[PDB]
Amino acid sequence: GPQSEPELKLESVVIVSRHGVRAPTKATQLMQDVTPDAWPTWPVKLGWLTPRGGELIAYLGHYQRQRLVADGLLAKKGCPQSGQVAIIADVDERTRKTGEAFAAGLAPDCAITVHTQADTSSPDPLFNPLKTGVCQLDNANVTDAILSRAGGSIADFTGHRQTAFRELERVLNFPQSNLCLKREKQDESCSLTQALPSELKVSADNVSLTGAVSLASMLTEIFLLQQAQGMPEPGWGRITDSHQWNTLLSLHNAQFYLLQRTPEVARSRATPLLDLIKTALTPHPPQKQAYGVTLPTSVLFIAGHATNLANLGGALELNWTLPGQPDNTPPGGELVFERWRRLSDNSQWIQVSLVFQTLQQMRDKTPLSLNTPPGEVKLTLAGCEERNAQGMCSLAGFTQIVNEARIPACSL
Ligand code: NI
Repeated sequence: GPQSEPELKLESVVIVSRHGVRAPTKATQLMQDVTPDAWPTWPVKLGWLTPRGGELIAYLGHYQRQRLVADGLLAKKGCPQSGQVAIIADVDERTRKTGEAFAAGLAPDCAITVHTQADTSSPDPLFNPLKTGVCQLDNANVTDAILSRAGGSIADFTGHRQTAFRELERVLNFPQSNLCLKREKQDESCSLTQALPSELKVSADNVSLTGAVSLASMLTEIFLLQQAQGMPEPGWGRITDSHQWNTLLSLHNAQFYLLQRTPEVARSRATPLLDLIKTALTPHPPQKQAYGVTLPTSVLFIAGHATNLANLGGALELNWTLPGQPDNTPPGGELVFERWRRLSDNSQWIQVSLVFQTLQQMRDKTPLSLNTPPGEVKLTLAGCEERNAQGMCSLAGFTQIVNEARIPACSL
């Protein structure tokens, strides 16, 4: 029967995805000391992707295949022709296995290659050029920029978020913790922000926060991973409604806003990824390039980290909050770049979106499909001056934004 008159044709898609659910990367004395309760153990070694984690990623891959078939970019049956789908992953187990899980869902039994750099025992500069010393952060500028975004000091920052820290204290049963019961001394109410003062540390290669701010960001992420993993009682059963989830994860999102979205950090850290993305999106005779991948092509899946998603958002002025997903940068969350050809005049356009499983979709292990899709937020490029009716940025305008956002000294 007669369907919607096609207005745009999908021509290429680049998905920058966070790795899936992975077991907490560290078990520290400080984590022991801020709660009287025992942290539940995990079925895999520290930092590794869990089997359920891979299954959640494979659901997104399945969904992406269905919708890309609907958009006419992939064939309904069969394996994608050689090179039509490419997968690049960071060197970590959790990212390589994420790449494999997405391929297993997108194109089961097609043995699509998950490419990495040659040495998997060393950091890949594409996913953070600061880490291998390709470039350095400007200490004065990063310090000023982050402190300003914090409200002027980290003390201002925590002071505005007392509600969330006390919610974290409740979930930990902090008052009955060793940090609290051993304090000096007994007549002062115990406070997480005050027992662990937080400072901003800026070095050439890294920015971090100490004390309660970074501890809170880690611990609230752990609760969310317990939830997504199907653990019986995340937060020892003390997280019972969605207001509580949002409140807790606000501490995690707030640290990412400071450390990973601040452009003075994000532009540098995202520069190699920016170049790769623009390479994949630009019409051009196909050519073997980074990782031995031929670009451009139909679908490129990049398996990285929440920081990468946050850095790109910061560099490109893309803002988002995810309905039903308390974590702004959730396991498996995808920043989705698409090149669309407008049929009326054959012009080229770039759309950006953020695709993600809701927390309940992870909790219930909900298989995804066209009738049960993941969540999805349409994004705008804040700096784009040439938009079409759908909010996309012209190819030329996207290229200028990337050329201004990137830092040449951080390129590969
Ligand atoms: Ni303030």
